[PDB]
Amino acid sequence: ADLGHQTLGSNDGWGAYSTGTTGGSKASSSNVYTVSNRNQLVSALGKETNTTPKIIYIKGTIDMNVDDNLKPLGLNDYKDPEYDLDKYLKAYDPSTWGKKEPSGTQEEARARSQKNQKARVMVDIPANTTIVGSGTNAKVVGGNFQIKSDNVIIRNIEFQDAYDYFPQWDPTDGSSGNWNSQYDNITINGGTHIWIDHCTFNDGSRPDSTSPKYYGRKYQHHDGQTDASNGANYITMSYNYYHDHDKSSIFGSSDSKTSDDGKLKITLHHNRYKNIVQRAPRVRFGQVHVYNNYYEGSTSSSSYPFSYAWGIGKSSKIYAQNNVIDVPGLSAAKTISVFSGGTALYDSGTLLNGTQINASAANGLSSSVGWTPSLHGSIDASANVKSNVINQAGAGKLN
Ligand SMILES: [Ca+2]
Repeated sequence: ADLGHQTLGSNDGWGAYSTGTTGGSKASSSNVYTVSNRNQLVSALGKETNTTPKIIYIKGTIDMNVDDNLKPLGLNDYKDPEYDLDKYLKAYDPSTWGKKEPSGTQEEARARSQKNQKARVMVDIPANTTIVGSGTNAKVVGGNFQIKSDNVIIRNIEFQDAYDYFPQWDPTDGSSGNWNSQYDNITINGGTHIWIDHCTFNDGSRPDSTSPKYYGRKYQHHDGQTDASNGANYITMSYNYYHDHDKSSIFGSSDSKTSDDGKLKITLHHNRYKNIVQRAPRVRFGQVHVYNNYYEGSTSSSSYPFSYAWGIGKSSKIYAQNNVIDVPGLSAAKTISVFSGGTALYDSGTLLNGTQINASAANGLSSSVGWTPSLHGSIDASANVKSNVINQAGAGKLN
């Protein structure tokens, strides 16, 4: 079977549960498309009711910030006539506005501006769909694929720079507030039976180091790479290359979303994380199997310094096996970050800078996450992870 007709193996992670992930492998010849621009992609996907098995091949670079004539769109094209960053900054300055959500004219103008961009860059993927990169250079630039459906396969594509021109100021976010942006490369919002494999995710030609600071906080134009929220379940993410980005993957969006308990069953294996700051992943509630992943970075990088790998959030149940972390000078405890409600973590075979460590025990956590993985392929010895992952992870390694 060619790349477009391949399906997820019957034991390959949580994605293989029940009906498994076959994407659009059963598509008839008339539902097999090759797309090379935004117009073709949107037409091939159709609406949310287009559940007919379909295979979409991406050829070349697809820029999502383009109009209907495929001409580039910049900040001014999306900007509401009444929006002005200078006026917005003056209006919501914490010294005069205080710590409360922005409201009024400038925030309304900012929100309208953001909705203009959202209409072009966010695309919903319908059920029973396989989207694969043709050849070695398939790319999606600026777009945010949203998956709310069942049975979707995304492979061999490089996703770059899901950039938000109008970040929202949120003074109540954290201790000193933060600027929040809306687009990920891939957003799994209630989606089920998904396989993301051999993809590459990065911030393209607009790294966060080029962003200014307003109110003492970075003016962040990016959000996540592969995030999962609102009951997403039965997902396998394998052989992906995540690099040069801040917040990579958040599974479970809120401590109050107790409906996520029993869901967010995600398997992450053979992924490469290079120069990723945090959230790799940051989990709430889910039974997440993390194995054979390779993490590399530096705490003194000038662009994307390592902060932590695994985020232990409320009721998270990370089961980690044979993962390798290469961050010179890092202490064993700082491989992870423990958040509100995070009490347990099971990790075995963890290597930090070639040394066997126990991340859970270094943070005084419980090792009882209460479950044991049932769906997984062969687990590589920790000593072989770095080579296997560097050589095989990312887009352009298959075709
Ligand atoms: Ca997100």
